[PDB]
Amino acid sequence: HMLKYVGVNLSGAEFNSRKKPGTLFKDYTYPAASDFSYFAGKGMNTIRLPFLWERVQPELNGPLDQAQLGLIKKSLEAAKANKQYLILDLHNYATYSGKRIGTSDVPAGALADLWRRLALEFKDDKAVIFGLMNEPNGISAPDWANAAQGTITAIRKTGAKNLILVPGTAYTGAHSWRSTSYGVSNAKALEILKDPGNNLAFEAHQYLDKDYSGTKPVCTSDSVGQEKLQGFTSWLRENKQKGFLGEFATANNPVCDKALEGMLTYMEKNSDVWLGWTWWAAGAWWKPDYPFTVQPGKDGSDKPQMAILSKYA
Ligand SMILES: OC[C@H]1O[C@@H](O[C@H]2[C@H](O)[C@@H](O)[C@H](O[C@H]3[C@H](O)[C@@H](O)[C@@H](O)O[C@@H]3CO)O[C@@H]2CO)[C@H](O)[C@@H](O)[C@@H]1O
Ligand SMILES: OC[C@H]1O[C@@H](O[C@H]2[C@H](O)[C@@H](O)[C@H](O)O[C@@H]2CO)[C@H](O)[C@@H](O)[C@@H]1O
Repeated sequence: HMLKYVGVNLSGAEFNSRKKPGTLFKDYTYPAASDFSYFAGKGMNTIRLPFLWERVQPELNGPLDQAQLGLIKKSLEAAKANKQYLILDLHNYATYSGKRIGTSDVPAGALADLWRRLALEFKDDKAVIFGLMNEPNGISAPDWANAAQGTITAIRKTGAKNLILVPGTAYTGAHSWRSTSYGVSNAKALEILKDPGNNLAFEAHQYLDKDYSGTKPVCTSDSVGQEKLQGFTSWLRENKQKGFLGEFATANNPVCDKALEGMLTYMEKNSDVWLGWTWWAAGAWWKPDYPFTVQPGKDGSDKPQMAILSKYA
């Protein structure tokens, strides 16, 4: 891989998110150790690991749940043994128990407390990357930037030097990074951020269906992926920052495969600012018809998109 980090999301611990705490093996699962080794064998050195804020910290501002922390640490052992980095993805959409950050129910400081606690646990783990928040939305770009700043500050106060992946609002879409239609863009709002540890990257997501939601197995053209990364890529370069494509996916059809090749090629060509990417998704709990799975079959076989991903890994 010409990029520093390439890999996949191992989805499952964030499943059935209505259920709190939920029960391990019933409502959610952590990955199998063999998942880590399978992806390592395909050249992937990075695993993004979604998990829920509510499951790791069952009361705001309170202690971490030790069983949940143990599950995360067990995944970290597997990643380390397979020479992989582990992105801790707080997979929460800027919400806690369905209430948005910035409401009276969930002050921005609560997110900083969560990350203070995780940083204290993982500050001495070089393999660990802090994915502050999956797809904030329903919060303005400046208000999210303030919440992100508080979180970065909290992490650095612990002495942690780990890479922090910082999203924007608007589901952190690459395509909409610079949009001012509805007010302040992510581009403008996030220029304010300061990381005293100088080890930050901006996390964007990009899907290729009509509304960039990844809800349909369509890529609207054979070039749309690279097209939608251009504005964000330029913003990174303009601001001397780095980026990370925390989620992206394409379905198994010719137009999508061309788009996939194009976007992977584009990131390699622009490796001065792209640190890497993690495909959405693998994990053992996707249904047979899920269009974006790269979890190997029970028969051991590779999924179709993996033949392309592996060429860039
Ligand atoms: O990106 C994955 C994420 O998608 C969420 O859907 C979002 C899309 O990300 C977002 O692009 C779309 O934005 C639209 C905007 O709200 C409209 O007002 C108008 O400007 O068009 C935009 C699309 O070009 O909004 C949808 C939500 O409606 C999924 O909800 C989420 O599950 C998923 O992870
Ligand atoms: O419907 C199956 C399964 O979906 C889980 O949510 C998925 C969702 O289907 C997918 O579109 C999105 O990209 O990822 C999420 C997982 O983060 C859901 O959590 C389960 O309750 C449900 O059984």
